[PDB]
Amino acid sequence: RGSFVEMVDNLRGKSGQGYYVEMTVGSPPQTLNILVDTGSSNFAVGAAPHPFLHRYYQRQLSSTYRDLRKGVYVPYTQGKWEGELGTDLVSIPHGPNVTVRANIAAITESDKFFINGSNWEGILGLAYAEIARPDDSLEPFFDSLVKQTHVPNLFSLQLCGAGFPLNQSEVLASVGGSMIIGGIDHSLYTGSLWYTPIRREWYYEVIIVRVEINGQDLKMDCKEYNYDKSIVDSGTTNLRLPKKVFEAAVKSIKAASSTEKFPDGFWLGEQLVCWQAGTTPWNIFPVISLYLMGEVTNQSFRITILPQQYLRPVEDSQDDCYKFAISQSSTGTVMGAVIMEGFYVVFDRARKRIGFAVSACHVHDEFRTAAVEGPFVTLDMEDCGYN
Ligand SMILES: CCCN(CCC)C(=O)c1cc(C)cc(C(=O)N[C@@H](Cc2cc(F)cc(F)c2)[C@H](O)[C@H]2CN(C(=O)c3ccccc3)CCN2)c1
Repeated sequence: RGSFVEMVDNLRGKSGQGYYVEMTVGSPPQTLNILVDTGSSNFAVGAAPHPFLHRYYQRQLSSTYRDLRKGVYVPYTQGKWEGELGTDLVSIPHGPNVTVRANIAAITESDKFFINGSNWEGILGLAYAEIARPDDSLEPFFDSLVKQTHVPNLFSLQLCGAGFPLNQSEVLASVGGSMIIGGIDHSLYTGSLWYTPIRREWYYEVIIVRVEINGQDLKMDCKEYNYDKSIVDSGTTNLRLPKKVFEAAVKSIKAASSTEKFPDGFWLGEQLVCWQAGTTPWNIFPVISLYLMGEVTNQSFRITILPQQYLRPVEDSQDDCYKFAISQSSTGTVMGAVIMEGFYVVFDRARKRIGFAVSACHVHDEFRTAAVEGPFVTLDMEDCGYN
């Protein structure tokens, strides 16, 4: 049974532009769409005009606004923003029926942060205080929510990829998934939930113990898979892999899909590939299994993703087109939005663990489905973690 009906279907968006939830800030409430980001820890909103924003937070209109008299600078891999710290009353209309006083970074300047047509005006960093900017004394939103209310210290995400392109009007009208705050809604998944420990509380860090491409072991020292860390990040589109793992994975994926030759630009994640309407050769592309450390000593489980997850639908014509949504990383493994689209992901902060189950909305075909299976006997899994 599904017990959180008020929060089911509260997300919109897509992997390439991010998934967002509606929130309100201030008194009277100012409605804004907010990017759900498990890869950062600041709550920040556009607070000044920007060409890609059609609304922004107006602090002078909020009776409950409190100025913290301090600036904040947040650089990300490519995008960045700077703003002014303050606090205000915050609510989530399709969330728990509570109002909390939270820190808000009012974005005054930004560069390649806001995305044209994404429909979001701010970001909700759901990770831990350790990585909050300027420092860990800036309480993240979720920490404030749990401290001020009876909301349990857990949230879960079901990101729903459509499996095809959504134009501007379609993406605004479509249900992009669910963020269940304080619980697990059992209607959002099939099979069982398997848990992996959160290695450390900064990013949502996990440990990958084995990798397979169509059942074939990538056969790398497991430390390579987590070099320098492995994280679950809804604020990044792609599955990102450490340089050496990416080189081994692409070589194996190419070998598995060898009946069709794709250009270098495709494997670099830059160029789209197209097939006549309905003819995408899903069967030629391999499944990818990531084995994760289990909660029981010497036990692991695996999550299996299809090309329907790692090939991101893009519009070109009546052709079905995609980009390869696996990228090289110099900052460790990133289980991005395309991977999370295959699963219902439980961020169980209370029990320092992350759960995975097959998503009720994952894209698949009549021959193969995503999977979450276990247990497997795995030795010396602690050695897989990088120091
Ligand atoms: C999601 C839509 C598509 N899209 C963005 C538009 C192309 C991408 O796929 C995309 C591609 C790449 C390459 C990177 C990122 C990215 O930086 N995402 C952040 C959120 C975000 C979402 C946005 F929409 C726009 C942003 F500017 C920022 C996460 O919080 C990171 C930030 N981190 C670091 O920078 C870091 C700090 C220290 C060390 C290493 C890394 C920590 C991990 N978590 C996103």
